[PDB]
Amino acid sequence: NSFSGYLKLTDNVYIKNADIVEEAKKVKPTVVVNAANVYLKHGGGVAGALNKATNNAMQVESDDYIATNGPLKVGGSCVLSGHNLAKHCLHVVGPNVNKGEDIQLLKSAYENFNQHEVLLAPLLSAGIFGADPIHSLRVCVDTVRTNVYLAVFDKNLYDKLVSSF
Ligand SMILES: Nc1ncnc2c1ncn2[C@@H]1O[C@H](COP(=O)(O)OP(=O)(O)OC[C@H]2O[C@@H](O)[C@H](O)[C@@H]2O)[C@@H](O)[C@H]1O
Repeated sequence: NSFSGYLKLTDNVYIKNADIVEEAKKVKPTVVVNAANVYLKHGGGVAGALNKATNNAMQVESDDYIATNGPLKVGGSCVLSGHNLAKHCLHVVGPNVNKGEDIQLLKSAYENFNQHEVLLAPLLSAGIFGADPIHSLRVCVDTVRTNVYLAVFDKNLYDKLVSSF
């Protein structure tokens, strides 16, 4: 967990303008967080970038998990292998606001972070799921008490997050 280049937002929340995949390769963290859907079908955001960097090992593992356990609940999580990127991957499902799911479930989603002392993580629901990224950062800051290192790839979004925080 050797995190460098992060801006301190609060006592336990840090942020960097970086690709979460490149951070995982540099830091080799204990836990990397995936912004997942309930079926762990890894799509066009963080999930697909993580999966591609595991040369699809993550998706094969995820498919087997889902065949046994069924879908996650919105706001829920599961711990699977981090493969070559981390010791563990915490797959967390934020609400899909674009499909009408309750934004209030973003609190429950971030509560999953508290089971791990330190995490490399993205802003949940703030991309393909359509939540306000500024709001997602606020919920993270208010909800997570363990040490979270947030990686935000889009510099325009990063600058707006830091400015309004
Ligand atoms: N490689 C990346 N590194 C860092 N941040 C990233 C990266 N790619 C996207 N982001 C940012 O991470 C945040 C989360 O975006 P998404 O990954 O799209 O996550 P979410 O909004 O929760 O959507 C989940 C959905 O997207 C699919 O990838 C996934 O399978 C699920 O269906 C957003 O702020 C987005 O700009």
